[PDB]
Amino acid sequence: ADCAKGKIEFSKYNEDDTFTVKVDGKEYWTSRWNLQPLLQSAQLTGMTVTIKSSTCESGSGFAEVQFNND
Amino acid sequence: ADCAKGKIEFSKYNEDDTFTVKVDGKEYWTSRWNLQPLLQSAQLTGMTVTIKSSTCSGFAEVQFNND
Amino acid sequence: ADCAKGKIEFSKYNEDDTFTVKVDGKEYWTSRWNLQPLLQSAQLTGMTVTIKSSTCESGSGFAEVQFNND
Amino acid sequence: ADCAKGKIEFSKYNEDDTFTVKVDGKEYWTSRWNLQPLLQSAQLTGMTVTIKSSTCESGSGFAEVQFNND
Amino acid sequence: ADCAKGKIEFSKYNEDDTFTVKVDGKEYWTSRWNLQPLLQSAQLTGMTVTIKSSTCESGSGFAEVQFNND
Amino acid sequence: REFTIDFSTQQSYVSSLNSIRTEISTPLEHISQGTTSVSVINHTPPGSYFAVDIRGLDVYQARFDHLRLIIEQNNLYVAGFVNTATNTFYRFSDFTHISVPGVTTVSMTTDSSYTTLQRVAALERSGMQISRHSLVSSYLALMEFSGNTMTRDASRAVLRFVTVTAEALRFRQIQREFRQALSETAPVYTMTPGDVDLTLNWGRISNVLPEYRGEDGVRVGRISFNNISAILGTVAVILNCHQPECQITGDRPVIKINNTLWESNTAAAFLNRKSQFLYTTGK
Repeated sequence: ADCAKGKIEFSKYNEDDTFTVKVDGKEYWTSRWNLQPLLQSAQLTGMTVTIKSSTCESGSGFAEVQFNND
Repeated sequence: ADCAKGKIEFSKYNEDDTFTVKVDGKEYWTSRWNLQPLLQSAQLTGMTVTIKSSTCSGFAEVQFNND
Repeated sequence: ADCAKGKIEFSKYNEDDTFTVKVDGKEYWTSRWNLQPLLQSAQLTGMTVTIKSSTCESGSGFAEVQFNND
Repeated sequence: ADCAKGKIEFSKYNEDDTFTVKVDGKEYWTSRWNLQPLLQSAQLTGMTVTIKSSTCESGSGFAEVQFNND
Repeated sequence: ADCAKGKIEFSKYNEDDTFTVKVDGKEYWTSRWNLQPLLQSAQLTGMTVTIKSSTCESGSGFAEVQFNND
Repeated sequence: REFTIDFSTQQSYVSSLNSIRTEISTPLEHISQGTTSVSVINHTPPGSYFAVDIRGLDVYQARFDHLRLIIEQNNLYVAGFVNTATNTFYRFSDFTHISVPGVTTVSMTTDSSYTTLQRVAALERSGMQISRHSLVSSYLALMEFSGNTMTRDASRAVLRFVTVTAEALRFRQIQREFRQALSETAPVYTMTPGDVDLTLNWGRISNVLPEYRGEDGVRVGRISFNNISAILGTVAVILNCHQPECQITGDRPVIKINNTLWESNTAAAFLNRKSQFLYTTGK
């Protein structure tokens, strides 16, 4: 499901080497290391990201995300 | 064959750690991890990409041109 | 705890495989290589970083940091 | 030898995971993984590169490249 | 010792996979894999870098470098 | 050409700076409102300079009036200072190409860089305080200075005077922040990290702003502008990038990304990373 769509409000590297983003008021974390710089690039450039997961409760995990420009 | 040529309309990191891009109305995916930053860079800076493959599904050859 | 918040004043990689950043007059280090491109990008783009750690003593290590555009 | 000096006219990721750049009208490929993003960023900014190789014909391989400020 | 402090005049990927930068008229190489993108990023943005090493003659190796904003 | 910068009041100070800008630069077509613009320095031959006479350190009084700054016109660098009482031009070592007729030229061993000046001055620009009082102290230090090698107090004086003349000419932000110190309250101006970063990115800003065509934002390294009022409130004069400080590497000034004008080198510097898992495990 599409859990959240919008710009990245903040990102955060976590002590367990997971990575959190806040999108449309909701926070999600990923353990996929490859997503860390990609999400940062998206955050820096104001990409619209779509967090996709089987669970969309804020604080849940994700491993699928779409990147869109304006 | 040149499967698609144009700007990246969207890109997507997938749950199986592959990476999808949409080019000229068609979606393609690659399993090569180093193409993930290369494609996202091309998408952000407006490069024309040419997806190439034996059949035109998955790809692992792509040309990058500044616009 | 939030140890330091601000732009990155400098970063430095040391011979002993630690990566120091200075934020709001205070120096901290990390040996997570994941954080080196993330922190340097944050430095060169002027992101506001929040260094987070259980304890915030000077010269201590960290592996949690939040990234904000402003 | 210094085979080609100039801006990258195109770059290409190859099926065998090598990476090709066209410089001064000639194509060169490298199997050095770390050169892939470094060359692409040079390409996007118009950075001059000098390709160095045993042979300079289009289609030659390289393992050494200088990034210039010209 | 502080060997060199200045902007990166050129960078080079070497055949042995080390990475060379020219700073303040002298060339320095590093085998530290983490430093390759960081050094190119410095060169791209004209960051002042400080090369620190036990020998400072051109052709010396280094593993310690500071990235400055000034 | 000679210009006065009169520190008597905020009015006289801003008027002085505006007159200099009008004479030495031309507004950008796309960053100009009324007579308040980002302006490009008009081309002059290398070695061209203008003189700045310092006035009004004591409000509206004809005293403390023997300090002149020599400013290279193409880049607004301070080449040195003139004691007009002794008719002596103290010239930094990186400006031997600046020749001023009619004065005794003292060629100094000290160069003008902020690295050198901060070292000799034992004073960092980030957090540096400037007041009417310390400008008077700075003036007296420069009038007492003699010899070929800058002293600590002469270096502190030059740091303060360059900030409130050349850097304020470049940056309307520094003009606005510093001018409060000239009011009757006599508060202290403290140079901020953001002020310092502006001064460190002048050349890069100068390369990017001529390309602006009303994008929703401008990003140049650590510098961000979100609208035209932020640009105008921050920047007043830029280099003519048609100068070595304009180009760092490459040949592409800007990339438009999501309606924001980026310095291309900034984007390149965070788009040059390989796959993160491969980076971190490949030690």
